[PDB]
Amino acid sequence: QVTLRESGPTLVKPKQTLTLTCTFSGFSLSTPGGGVGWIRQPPGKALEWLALIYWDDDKRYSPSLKSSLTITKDTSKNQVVLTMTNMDPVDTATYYCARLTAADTIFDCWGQGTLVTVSSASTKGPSVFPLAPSSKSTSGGTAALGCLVKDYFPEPVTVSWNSGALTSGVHTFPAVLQSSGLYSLSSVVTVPSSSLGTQTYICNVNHKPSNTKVDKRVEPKSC
Amino acid sequence: GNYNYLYRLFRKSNLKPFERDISTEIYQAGSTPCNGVEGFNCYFPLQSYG
Amino acid sequence: ALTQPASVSGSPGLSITISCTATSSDVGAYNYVSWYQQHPGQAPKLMIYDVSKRPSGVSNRFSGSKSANTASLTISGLQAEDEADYYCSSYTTTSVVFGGGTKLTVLGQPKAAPSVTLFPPSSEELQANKATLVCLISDFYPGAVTVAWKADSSPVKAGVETTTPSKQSNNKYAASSYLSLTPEQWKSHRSYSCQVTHEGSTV
Repeated sequence: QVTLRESGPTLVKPKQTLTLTCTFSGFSLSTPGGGVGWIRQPPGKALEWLALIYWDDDKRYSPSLKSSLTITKDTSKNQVVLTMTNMDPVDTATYYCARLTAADTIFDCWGQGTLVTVSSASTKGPSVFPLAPSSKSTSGGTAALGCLVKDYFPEPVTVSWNSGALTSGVHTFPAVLQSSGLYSLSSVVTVPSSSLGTQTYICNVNHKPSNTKVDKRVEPKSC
Repeated sequence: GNYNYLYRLFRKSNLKPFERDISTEIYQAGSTPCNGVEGFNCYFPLQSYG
Repeated sequence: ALTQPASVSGSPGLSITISCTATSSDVGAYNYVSWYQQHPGQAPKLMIYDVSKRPSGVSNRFSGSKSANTASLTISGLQAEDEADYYCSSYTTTSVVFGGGTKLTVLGQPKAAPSVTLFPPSSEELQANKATLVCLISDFYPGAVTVAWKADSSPVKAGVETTTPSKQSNNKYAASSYLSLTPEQWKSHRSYSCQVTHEGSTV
């Protein structure tokens, strides 16, 4: 009933003006006690309150960020815009779009949150390459397929097999930044070594900054 | 060792004020039931004072 | 800014109390207090909005009670669903505090042996100068163990300091690893060792 899905840019240059949005539906910003705010959380620490607007055009800001955080509302299209300047390499976090239906219930329902990294590098293309079992792939019986992707700076990325059709039992576990400066993640979807040539496996990668909807089928490759 | 009097140590729900709770069944301790035979991951109620 | 202990973990079945501090310096009377159960990998979800009153739908035995200045979550039976974090939030005099970190784990779980499976690169990235030797390490509950590489030459990280901190549906963390190799060299190397040391099963 409450879809606080965030949208907008994910990569930003140092010392710039960032703009985040989160489209909401299922409610309004006119009932008494309503409120839409922004909450971020750096990976590895606790959460910190950024701002919280109300139904009476009251824009409450954080005591530390009193000048950068300038949040505005848009009731005509049900969108909340958050503006912040002075992009320091400390603002990297997952910004959650919050909803305050009443004062007693502090942020009852949340959204999903997007990870905005603060660096100076640009975006790179995907490296979709299937991982078929080989002569040295039999260790205990597990020979699951994969399409490991690397050589990409923007961390937020998902793996969707057959556009979300054969995604039953997917164990795609992301990773962190390596020593070179490029992320990497593989798919650990539970598919036995028997049913690999019958079904079609196309992991549709979804790159948000680069907009690269490349596709690559997975088949049993020989030597 | 005066083993006549006994008490209650292993419980799961707090009793109500002024309530007589005579529990004799085998307390399911640990994480898995054992159905009488204590063995491991179990404890028998009505322990001794000493 | 109120704090809270790091680990209040206990054995399943028994009851534990996550007593996060009060810090009456900023809070006035501790009127409204909420608790979150953010699952690792997803967004935080509310389980109790008032001091004791819990919202409908998602509520089995979650309860709280504040005596004079601080509250605490009381969970006794529901201790075998997931080892998520517990943040306590309260209204301050000028802002909203979210507390600190508390990684509540499940003390005592089957010590299943880890799984080591080699995944050599196929004939898709070997010619593309992107040869990678991916090694799948999963099937172990306690945290993410450290991978060991003893492939007859030297212990080289080459991109192992990740531990893949992502929990699956079976509540089993997997320490998946990778390996940065040369553009095209398959026969010049050998089988790289993935003998990971796990608590209980060092092999």
